[PDB]
Amino acid sequence: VRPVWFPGNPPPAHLDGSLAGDYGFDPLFLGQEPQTLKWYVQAELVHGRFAMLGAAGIILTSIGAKVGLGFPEWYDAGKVVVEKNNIDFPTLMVIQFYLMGWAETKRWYDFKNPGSQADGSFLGFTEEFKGLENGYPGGRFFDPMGLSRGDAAKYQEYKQKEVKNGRLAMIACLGFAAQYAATGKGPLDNLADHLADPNHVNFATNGVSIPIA
Amino acid sequence: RQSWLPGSQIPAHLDTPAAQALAGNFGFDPLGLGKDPVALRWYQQAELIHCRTAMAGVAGILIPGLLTKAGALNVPEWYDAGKVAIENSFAPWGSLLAVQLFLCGFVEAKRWQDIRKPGSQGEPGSFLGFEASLKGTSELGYPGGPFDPLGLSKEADKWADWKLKEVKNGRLAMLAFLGFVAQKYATGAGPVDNLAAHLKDPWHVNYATNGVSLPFL
Amino acid sequence: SRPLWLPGSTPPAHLKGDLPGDFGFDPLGLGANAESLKWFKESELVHSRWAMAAVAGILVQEIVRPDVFWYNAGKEVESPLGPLGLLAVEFFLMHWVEVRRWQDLRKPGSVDQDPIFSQYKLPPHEVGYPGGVFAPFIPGDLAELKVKEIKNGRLAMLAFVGFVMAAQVTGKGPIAALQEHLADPWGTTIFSKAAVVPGQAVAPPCKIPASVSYKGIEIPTPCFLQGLWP
Amino acid sequence: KRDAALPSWMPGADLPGYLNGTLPGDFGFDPLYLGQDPVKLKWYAQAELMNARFAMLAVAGILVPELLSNIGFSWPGAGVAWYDAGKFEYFAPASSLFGVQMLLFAWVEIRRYQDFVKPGSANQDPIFTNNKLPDGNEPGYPGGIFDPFGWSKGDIKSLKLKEIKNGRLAMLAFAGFIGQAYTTGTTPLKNLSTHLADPWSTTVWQNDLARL
Ligand code: CHL
Ligand code: CHL
Ligand code: CHL
Ligand code: CLA
Ligand code: CLA
Ligand SMILES: CC(/C=C/C=C(C)/C=C/[C@@]12O[C@]1(C)C[C@@H](O)CC2(C)C)=C\C=C\C=C(C)\C=C\C=C(C)\C=C\[C@@]12O[C@]1(C)C[C@@H](O)CC2(C)C
Repeated sequence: VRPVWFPGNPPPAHLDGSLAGDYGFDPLFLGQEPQTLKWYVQAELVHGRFAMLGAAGIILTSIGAKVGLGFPEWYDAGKVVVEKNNIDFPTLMVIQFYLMGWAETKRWYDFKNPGSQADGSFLGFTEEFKGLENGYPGGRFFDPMGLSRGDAAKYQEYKQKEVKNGRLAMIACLGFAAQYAATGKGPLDNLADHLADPNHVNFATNGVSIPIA
Repeated sequence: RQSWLPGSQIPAHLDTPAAQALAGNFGFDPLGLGKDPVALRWYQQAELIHCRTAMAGVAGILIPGLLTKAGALNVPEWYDAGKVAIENSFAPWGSLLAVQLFLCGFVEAKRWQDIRKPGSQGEPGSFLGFEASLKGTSELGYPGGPFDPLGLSKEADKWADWKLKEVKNGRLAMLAFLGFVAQKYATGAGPVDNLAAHLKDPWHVNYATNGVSLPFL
Repeated sequence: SRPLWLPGSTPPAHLKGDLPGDFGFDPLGLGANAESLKWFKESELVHSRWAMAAVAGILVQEIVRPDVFWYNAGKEVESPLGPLGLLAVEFFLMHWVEVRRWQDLRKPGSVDQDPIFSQYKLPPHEVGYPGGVFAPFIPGDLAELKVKEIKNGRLAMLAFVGFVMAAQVTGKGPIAALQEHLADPWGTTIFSKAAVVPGQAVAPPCKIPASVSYKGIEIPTPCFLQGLWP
Repeated sequence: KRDAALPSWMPGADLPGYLNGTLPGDFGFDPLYLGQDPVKLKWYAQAELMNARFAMLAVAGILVPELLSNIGFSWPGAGVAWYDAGKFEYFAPASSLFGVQMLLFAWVEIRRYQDFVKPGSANQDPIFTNNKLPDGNEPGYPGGIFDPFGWSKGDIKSLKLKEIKNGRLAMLAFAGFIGQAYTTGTTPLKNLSTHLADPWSTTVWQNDLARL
């Protein structure tokens, strides 16, 4: 019925299409156990959401570099920001783990005991941390515009859109790393080269990806 | 039901009515040291003595430290005061400590026998008529009587509130002293001097840059 | 049944024409939630009302005071009250006005009474449409007037954004830019000064200075999203 | 749960039930819920009066002496900043005066506390037993010899409200003296003159930005 990653192959039993972005792709049966599948569903969303922020940030700053606004490449921004602004790297790293540790520990114990973070313990907030589904916090803090509290049909459509752009972003972030390692240039520097001579400038001719070439 | 970590499973032994009668019970016992009811009764006394001793000691390091900086006093660093005091002293530190162990040992011994047999120090004739006031109260670790001159423990409404304040300030004081010890080795300066340095440049003067705490970085 | 932004289309379910200026335009469904629409209703009026006043001011400034560029009016203006003296009055006065308006949005009918004078009070009204002292004179039907207000207001909001991007690109005022368009309409469109094709991208230069020196301090003055310009 | 008829610090805001207008100056202001417990709120009620009444005296004792000096009135203590009165030399050393202060205050304060603990129990003169305060006095409002002019016999409720309003403003003023003196480095009335000289360019934003 519903489309699958490999046309003609029946989907796995444990993937019934209820989840967003379900194409029955689980060749290694990593999520056969129902409780483990909940953990990975949220792991995919967190991975996808971070990748979308990463890809958008890398793309935008790369446009700034090409246009000449002075932005550094994503693989040099860390060094430039610290030196130019005179920031102690170990202090910045520690601050990150306090803020991430607090925010991400709360997400951890909401997964273990759903609704536990909405008991008013944290500064008296009792409804912004209740959670709607697994991986979808909802609420008037994480969803201020209430797009998850309006139409039910369109909210399900967005869940499909979120996961697929997340998976695409995850692949893109792997492309940025692989392209930098093979080429040593920025993302849009590679795109400009390909558009110049697509036939003679690509991975099959970089001298790295296909060593036998 | 306040807990140190929302959404975690409170240990069963800490949810019993006897356990919840203890001040400062936030369900924090990950290592299960209080599973045995007899042990928890003993560890509660240890916390109270550590709490009260730490508060007195920290007050003796912090308040003199601030007044010394303000210029109202001249007291050496808490880690030097021992050497300074013994110089202009009537006794060597060996004699001073030996007396301390007799007096503290005698007083501690009476407290010890009350933990084993609550109210047993009011044995008629045991002391020179003063045993009557050494019976303590119905709650272990809260002697009262001569130890409560102002009678602040006779107000039932405020009783639970008072005990919570003591344990909270006591736990904070215990951590403060551990910070004094760690900050002396880490920074080689006084507690108040460390605070002054942090406030001057918080983002560059902290444990992340002291060159000790994070050896890998 | 009523005119729509795209004739022949079906308006979203949450839009039914009750509000003024309701032409059924909500492709993203931001107004689906009832409470969210109530807040977004207030912000549209406030945004539009500010824009209409701002757009009118910029046009009047250029006619009355052609030399001064409305973009540079921040530093050009000189007054005895000084920079921080003006800001202090603005902050406290705006904080009072905005909080009272905000309170009515949360709990309507609670901030109608005049604090100082007891006798004066605001008659019952709808959120975002205060009456009484604020509306001494009404030309005609309110229902028609509300539609007129939003339609002019929505146009003004677009108009102001036009001033900013035209000011940043052409480095001129609104009327001055228009005179340039009438002089050479073919050679002055955004298409005739910018273009991007595979392999090449040409964008106009930001004509606003990178930084502004104002009374011993440097104020950054960046062109809005200059890196994504066509 | 607080009724809407009572004055509110923030019109149209829900306010705590336990602030029901009994105390003077009850505008329902308690965002931190400090006074939620009735026992604690009983203590805080007296603390506000004590901190307020001393503040009113202190502020009066910091402005009037400086105001007279500017007018030209001459007395040996003239021209001394409120934060330099301690250094000034008097007929007796500061330590001796301090010792007398605590002994005198120990008697009156414990007398005041005894009434608070058990109202009406400290209304009799220990020496001249004939003397006595009226039996209807409440904690914080002794009356009797403390009200020789009988003002308390009038609209008492309004007077209590007026006292706390002036008192609360006085407490804020004293905090202004410490903040202003610590920052500006000059006497309070000097700061007012500077502000009146150029109100627009003499805000705390102007003053503090210049320093850093
Ligand atoms: C017995 C001690 C004890 C321990 C070990 C913990 C441990 C924890 N508590 Mg805590 N609690 C403890 C006692 C208590 N907790 C609580 C109530 C809570 C709540 C309500 C919550 C926690 C949470 C947490 C977790 C935070 C994880 C993290 O990354 O934090 C990172 C830590 C911080 C961000 C704060 C500390 C930062 C830094 C060390 C101090 C900086 C101070 C400066 C003034 C900073 C100024 C900076 C400004 C100026 C820019 C962690 C497992 C949170 C959690 O994860 O819940 C699921 C949580 O929500 N605890 C109470 C009150 C009943 C306690 C009473 O004793
Ligand atoms: C609706 C408000 C508003 C807008 C849209 C502008 C817009 C502009 N001003 Mg103007 N101003 C505004 C209000 C004011 N300006 C000034 C004073 C100035 C000066 C002195 C200068 C400008 C300049 C400019 C231009 C470039 C600004 C820039 O890139 O800043 C980049 C961004 C910043 C500098 C900071 C951005 C702040 C942030 C958006 C809001 C911060 C909120 C506050 C923390 C909240 C507290 C304050 C209170 C009032 C709410 C631009 C046309 C410059 C110019 O002429 O360039 C050619 C210039 O030199 N403005 C005052 C008087 C105090 C204002 C009062 O409301
Ligand atoms: C409401 C209570 C209260 C407050 C807020 C102050 C506030 C102040 N008193 Mg004052 N006092 C108060 C009650 C009293 N004072 C004094 C007696 C003094 C004296 C004798 C002095 C002050 C001084 C000071 C200042 C301390 C800061 C400073 O410059 O240190 C720096 C300190 C100095 C430069 C003084 C150095 C010489 C001095 C003889 C050394 C000994 C000082 C004492 C330790 C001060 C003890 C004050 C305590 C009891 C409040 C400050 C303005 C000092 C002052 O006016 O400095 C300009 C000062 O010398 N107060 C008495 C006793 C009658 C009080 C009784 O309640
Ligand atoms: C959003 C509104 C707004 C803002 C922020 C500004 C800002 C500015 N205008 Mg502009 N202006 C506006 C609207 C605005 N104008 C409108 C609608 C008109 C048409 C009437 C004008 C007509 C105008 C002229 C003719 C001039 C300016 C000038 C100026 C500059 C100096 C102002 C000054 O010195 O005032 C000093 C202030 C006073 C003398 C007292 C003003 C008291 C007013 C009238 C009270 C109004 C209260 C009322 C409730 C407001 C309702 C609308 C509001 C909520 C938006 C400054 C950049 C000057 C300039 O170009 O300088 C380079 C200049 O010459 N403006
Ligand atoms: C009783 C209240 C009160 C009053 C009337 C003043 C008056 C003054 N203060 Mg002071 N101040 C106060 C409280 C007060 N202050 C408090 C509580 C603090 C501690 C935070 C300070 C800290 C302070 C500093 C650091 C400075 C001043 C300065 C000033 C001047 C005005 C310019 C300024 O920056 O103000 C800033 C002051 C405030 C924003 C006050 C906020 C808090 C009060 C309680 C608000 C009351 C509002 C209410 C409607 C009543 C208004 C007054 C009333 C008589 C009508 C002026 C002489 C400046 C000066 O000396 O310039 C030469 C200056 O540098 N004040
Ligand atoms: C008593 C004390 C300090 C006393 C200090 C004194 C007298 C100082 C005196 C002096 O300084 C003066 C005044 C002046 C100086 O000149 C001289 C000296 C002499 C130096 C500190 C205790 C300090 C005690 C500390 C820090 C104890 C911390 C315990 C922790 C964190 C336990 C945690 C858990 O056990 C739980 C609760 C439950 C389990 O399930 C899980 C785990 C995690 C195992």
